[PDB]
Amino acid sequence: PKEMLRAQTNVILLNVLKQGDNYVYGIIKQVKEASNGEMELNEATLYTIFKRLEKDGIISSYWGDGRRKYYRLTEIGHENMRLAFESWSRVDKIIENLEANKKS
Amino acid sequence: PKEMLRAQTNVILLNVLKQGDNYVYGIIKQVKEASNGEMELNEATLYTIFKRLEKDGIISSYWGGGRRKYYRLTEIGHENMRLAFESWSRVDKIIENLEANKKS
Ligand SMILES: COc1cccc2c1C(=O)c1c(O)c3c(c(O)c1C2=O)C[C@@](O)(C(C)=O)C[C@@H]3O[C@H]1C[C@H](N)[C@H](O)[C@H](C)O1
Repeated sequence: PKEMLRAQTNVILLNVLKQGDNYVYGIIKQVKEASNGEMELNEATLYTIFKRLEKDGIISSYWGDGRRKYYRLTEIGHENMRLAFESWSRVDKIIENLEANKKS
Repeated sequence: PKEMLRAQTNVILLNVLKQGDNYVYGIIKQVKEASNGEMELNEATLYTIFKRLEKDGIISSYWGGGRRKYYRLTEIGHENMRLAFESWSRVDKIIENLEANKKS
């Protein structure tokens, strides 16, 4: 489900930045390690995805020394991630009740 | 965030059918109870989603002391749920390794 890799990739990316600001080569690098080599994200997509988020104010960009472009999570970024994790937590619960309410 | 509520609703409906075949009013009830009244789905929304899923072969329908239309998860349905649940566990792990690679 190609809309789902979109989300999965977005989730992982968001988590990398919540760790701390980072640049694309560093981001692809960290992800490939944490996935023990199974996931190589492509620049075009990271550059592609990163445009949407800054467009929506979830992340912002800044140049740091040696000079590479760095990306950081904004507050609306931190907030929207919190709402995401919490809503999805309620979903976990709804589903768990369904399973439990099943056995009864 | 309406792209995420739609995604969440699809998970729940799919997980209801994974519990067992059911009709629309039956589904709304089970969801209302598992969410202690927080997620009250209306008919129209389920018909909308079920039309898409049936078109994509994820679910099918058949007739069941009153006559009800029942919906069922197809064989392809279960398989996508396994691939989905699995791809999503892989993501969880990746994120733990990112956090692990952080401290380490
Ligand atoms: C931090 O959580 C998130 C934060 C932002 C976006 C997301 C998620 C998220 O957790 C998430 C998912 O867990 C799943 C999906 C998803 O899109 C997201 C996000 O977008 C896709 C999925 O909806 C399917 C089958 O289509 C199910 C899958 O849930 C997993 C875990 C569920 N609790 C449940 O067990 C389900 C069966 O598989």
